[PDB]
Amino acid sequence: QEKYKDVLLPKELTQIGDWKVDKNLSDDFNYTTKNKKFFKKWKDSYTNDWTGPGLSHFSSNHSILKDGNLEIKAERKPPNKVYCGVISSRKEVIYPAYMEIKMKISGLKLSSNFWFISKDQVLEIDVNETYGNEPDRSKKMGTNYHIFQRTPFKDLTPNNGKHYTAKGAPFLKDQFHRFGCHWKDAYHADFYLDGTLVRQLTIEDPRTSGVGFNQGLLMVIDTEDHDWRSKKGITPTDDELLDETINTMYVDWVRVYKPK
Ligand SMILES: [Ca+2]
Repeated sequence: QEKYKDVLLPKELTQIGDWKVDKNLSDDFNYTTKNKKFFKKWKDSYTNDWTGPGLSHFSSNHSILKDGNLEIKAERKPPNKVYCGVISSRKEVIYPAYMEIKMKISGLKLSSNFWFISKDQVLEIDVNETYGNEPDRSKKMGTNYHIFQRTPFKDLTPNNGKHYTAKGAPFLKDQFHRFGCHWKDAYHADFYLDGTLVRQLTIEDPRTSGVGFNQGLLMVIDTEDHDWRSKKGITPTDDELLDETINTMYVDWVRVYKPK
């Protein structure tokens, strides 16, 4: 069907210069299995041995290659936990870059995620987070950034979450959409939904050393049970996890472009 190279960049990016592919962080995921080429670019784990948030248990076995998609799976981990698929890049992205995934999010209460995090887990850009179950929120591209204090764990930049509907406000679970980030410099990023600009972000860094987003970030493609939800009693049921209609997040392609 579709290769990521044939899809035009947003006019806003082409107004700025020519762009080339970073092949190490781009994949059509058209492999029939997790082969040598898959493992050259990707690891079928999180960036470190964190097993994940809330009732999440990150699982190498919950990422599948099938029929031109990376499929991100979820299964009951008895008694009350959720095996969550996760892949992350071996190579880092630094500004300026355009990072975009084509995905059909799950229909589960888990978050369907395309994000970036520095090795030391300080710097986080959320290009997309969506809860697939939500009558309203399943329609919303969820964009955010976080600068974390690690030792006494604290978000130094909470409440930066902004939600955007696609044109016509469809349920995002019903079709492939593109979730894009133009990371321009240490303090600026533009977010794009289906190639259209939805957010002009300026980063506010309150750290002693306000250098902003100046580190290499690793790509993460995952699904997660978020603790604030499962603590409110919002978490997939057994029948939901088994419902082949809603239990899978599909990634047709991911791409990362650099100036030429
Ligand atoms: Ca594909």
